[PDB]
Amino acid sequence: KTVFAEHISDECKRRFYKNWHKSKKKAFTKYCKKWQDEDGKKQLEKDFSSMKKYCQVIRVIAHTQMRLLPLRQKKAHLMEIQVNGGTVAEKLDWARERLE
Amino acid sequence: EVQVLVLDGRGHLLGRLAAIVAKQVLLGRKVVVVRCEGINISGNFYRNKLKYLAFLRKRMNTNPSRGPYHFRAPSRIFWRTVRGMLPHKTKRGQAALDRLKVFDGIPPPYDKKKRMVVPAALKVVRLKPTRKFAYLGRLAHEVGWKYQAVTATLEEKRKEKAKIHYRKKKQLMRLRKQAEKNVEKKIDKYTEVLKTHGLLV
Amino acid sequence: VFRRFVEVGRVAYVSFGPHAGKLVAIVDVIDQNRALVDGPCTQVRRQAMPFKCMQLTDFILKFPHSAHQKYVRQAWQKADINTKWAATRWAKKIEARERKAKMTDFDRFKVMKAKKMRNRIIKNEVKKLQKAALLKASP
Amino acid sequence: SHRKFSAPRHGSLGFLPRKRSSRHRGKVKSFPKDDPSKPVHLTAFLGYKAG
Amino acid sequence: FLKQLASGLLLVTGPLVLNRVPLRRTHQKFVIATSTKIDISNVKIPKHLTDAYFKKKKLRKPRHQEGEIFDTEKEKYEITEQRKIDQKAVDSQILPKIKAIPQLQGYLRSVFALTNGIYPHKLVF
Amino acid sequence: SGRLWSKAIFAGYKRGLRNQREHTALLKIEGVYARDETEFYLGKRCAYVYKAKNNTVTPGGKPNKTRVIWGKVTRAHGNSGMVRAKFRSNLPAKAIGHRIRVMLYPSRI
RNA sequence: GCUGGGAAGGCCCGGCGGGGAAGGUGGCUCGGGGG
RNA sequence: UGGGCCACUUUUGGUAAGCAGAACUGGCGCUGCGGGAUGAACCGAACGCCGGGUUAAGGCGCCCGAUGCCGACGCUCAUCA
RNA sequence: GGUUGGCCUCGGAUAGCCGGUCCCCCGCCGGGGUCCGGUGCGGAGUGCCCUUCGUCCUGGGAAACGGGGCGCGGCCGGAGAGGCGGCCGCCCCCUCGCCCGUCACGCACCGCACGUUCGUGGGGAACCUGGCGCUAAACCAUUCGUAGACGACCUGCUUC
Ligand SMILES: [Mg+2]
Ligand SMILES: [Mg+2]
Ligand SMILES: [Mg+2]
Ligand SMILES: [Mg+2]
Ligand SMILES: [Mg+2]
Ligand SMILES: [Mg+2]
Ligand SMILES: [Mg+2]
Ligand SMILES: [Mg+2]
Ligand SMILES: [Mg+2]
Ligand SMILES: [Mg+2]
Repeated sequence: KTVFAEHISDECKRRFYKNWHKSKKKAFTKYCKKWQDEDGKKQLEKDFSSMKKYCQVIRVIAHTQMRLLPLRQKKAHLMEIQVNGGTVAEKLDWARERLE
Repeated sequence: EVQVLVLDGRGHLLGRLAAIVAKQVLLGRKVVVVRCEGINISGNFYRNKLKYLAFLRKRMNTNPSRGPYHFRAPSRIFWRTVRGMLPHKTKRGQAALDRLKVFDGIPPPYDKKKRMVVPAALKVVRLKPTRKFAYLGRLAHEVGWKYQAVTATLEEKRKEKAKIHYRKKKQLMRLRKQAEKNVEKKIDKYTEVLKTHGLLV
Repeated sequence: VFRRFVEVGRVAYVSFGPHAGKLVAIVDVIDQNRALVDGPCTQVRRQAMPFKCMQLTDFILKFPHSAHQKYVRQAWQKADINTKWAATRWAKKIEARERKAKMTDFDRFKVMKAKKMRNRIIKNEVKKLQKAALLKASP
Repeated sequence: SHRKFSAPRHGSLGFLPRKRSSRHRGKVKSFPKDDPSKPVHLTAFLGYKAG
Repeated sequence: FLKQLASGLLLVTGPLVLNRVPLRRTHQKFVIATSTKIDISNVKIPKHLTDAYFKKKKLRKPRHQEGEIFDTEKEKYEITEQRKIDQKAVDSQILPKIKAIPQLQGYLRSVFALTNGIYPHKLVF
Repeated sequence: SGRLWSKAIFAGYKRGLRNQREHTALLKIEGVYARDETEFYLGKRCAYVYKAKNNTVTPGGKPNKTRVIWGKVTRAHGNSGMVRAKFRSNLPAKAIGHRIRVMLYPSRI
């Protein structure tokens, strides 16, 4: 299971597009509402609980910040970084508090 | 027949079970073999490992990527043994090979079903007790299989769930025997018919 | 661990071969594969018989080895193995199998009806027992 | 017949498909083995070669 | 089963009130003889129940040559009141003997089928 | 209301190793695994029933897509309960591993 | 039908017996056991 | 047509040869078919176009027809069987 | 185009097994130790379950704390490929369906095949009919040069 945060940056959202210029930037705009409606919040809690109960290794999706670089590129780089050192519940709590 | 024949691979000899399975799938039957890591091979472990290492040595000298593919999972090893007994280069043989599914451990589709056994392929009846044998799971693990540990943990988890199910089934059967001795005046009339015709000694 | 042995006097049930379904008594042993065998009251004249077609029962007669059929028959009739055998669970399982095999179409129909009624009554009582045992309110 | 003098082969067959990489980012392919006794930590990062 | 007719066809009547089989002919090659029987001795089959009695009736195109006006009428075979009389006559003395032995009427009401476990070569009929 | 035919599998043609006599077929009848058990089925009618694309006339019914090739059991084959069958037209090779029905029609019991 | 006009075998506790023993019954002796 | 070759056995030269040379019969050449996985010669058997039955030599775990016999007696463990 | 009831599961041993029960420990259920049965497996896959002609009069038994809901709503379990299963609450129905009987009826189509199921099967378009919803990208062209024979690849293009 993959759970994304609310308020994903535009530089990260550019990674999801081949042509951000012609894009209408709709990425995650329907997913982000589930962090605020009640049913979506319940579903997110169930996703986290099932990850605790069934997952052995968790990773965080993290992206670089392009606007701080002197490069031409504005599209961020995304990667999964493994969370080591603890129980699955501990590393999920750590990742949850590190979201955004 | 018309149903899927699910066989439990534990305690079965590789080639014997493969011959039976190959004939079944050539007769249009759908066969599923589970727990391929429990399959046995006659002869001691070092000898069978040497056979597999000699198989590993056979690769195309010009391009090993084109050469023979040595599959390391026990399920794939057994599948290849069955393919050796099928005419897999014809359409009929390929359909027969498609009617076969092999698994390491018992996945959730078939872990809730009853598993058959092939006595003509069982080690207990086919092999003298003084003879040595190798475990397909150990042989696969030592020739390159990577999931012996996780399959073992999942299998023990499955066995715990199965033990709980069996305890419930025994409770139900005890309750059925108690019910049978409870409603007996209203049952002995049909019990007599069954006893007369040889059901229900 | 073993409870049944091949010995002089041991009664064996013949499972296959020309004399399948009968009882015999072991009179002597030859060459680890065969026995001298004599059922004088079960219509098996004395002859060699492989141990592979024998299934040892729990009855043991008392006579010396290679004694004549007269003495084997006297030992069989005294403490009559025919009635004792017919009383065992083994023999009536065999009998049930035989009379189930000779079941006719009409008998199959009647068995189906009787089994239908019997199973419905038994499962109703099972449901009653489960419901009664579900009334648990205890610390 | 055998080659007259011995010489080691050129290049390594361990990097054998000398093709353009299918990715630009560079993937980890093996994270450090996880032991739960240690504190919770991240195992990787992304940087840019300045010079 | 009642009797064999002059052409070798069997005359049967699983009584019409039990399984909707009238006085009918059948071929012994295409029947299975079961081991259950009833003593139908002393019942009187009417003498006129013959092959000529049971032979089919038809009449088409005597005066009709080109088929454009449909002859598809009379295709509804009608049960003759004579056949009803004979059916009642035979059943009125067959049924009392069927009710004599327990649950034979239900056996005659049911049909034969092959269950996925049972095999006709092993069945005793 | 019920099956009324034994299930058989079209195993293949009567053959040597490298020759094939397509005019006769071998059938594996369910539950028949000895040669002494095949006596019941000798002479019994057997049918290979299949479906096609065009409609064909059905005796005692309206046309449907079901077609049939009729045949009969001729003798026993081997020791393991296989039987031989002669069909009116040689069975197509696509039927190997598929269902034949043995209908009990010319019964001798 | 033939055979060694089959060989064995069953029953008549086969009866008057004679003899041979052992893969040794009872008994006796010795050594380990259950009230 | 007048290049022959092969096999059992006899046999000469040669260390030997899928070598060279003889005798006898059969074969291949000129010949398909069943079996020997494969194969000019080995084993069976020789051939008009078919149906049924049965065999030969050879086989009957699966490829692949046939042992899916409750086959009989033994021998044998090989980290190159 | 197939197919022509289902089986919803202990682990295993094999010079051994299976089941049941009373005392001790594990927070009321299992694990031991007794004890009692079974073992050519009968708590048996050579097994078990379901069992289909349909109705109408009409009795006796079983039940009556019962059955059927593509009716709703909720809860619980299942992650190895969970693609599945179970439990509650309200409501709407017949007191019927299961066994033995009474009672007659249905096209009884005049001997005949592909009948009988899965099945409301899978896939593809198209028409009508209601409710609830959505309003996007990819590629080219341009640009970049972390790339490059050409393709391909990395990039940018009205916002603070
Ligand atoms: Mg020469
Ligand atoms: Mg020439
Ligand atoms: Mg010639
Ligand atoms: Mg020739
Ligand atoms: Mg050949
Ligand atoms: Mg060879
Ligand atoms: Mg021929
Ligand atoms: Mg061969
Ligand atoms: Mg075969
Ligand atoms: Mg050697």
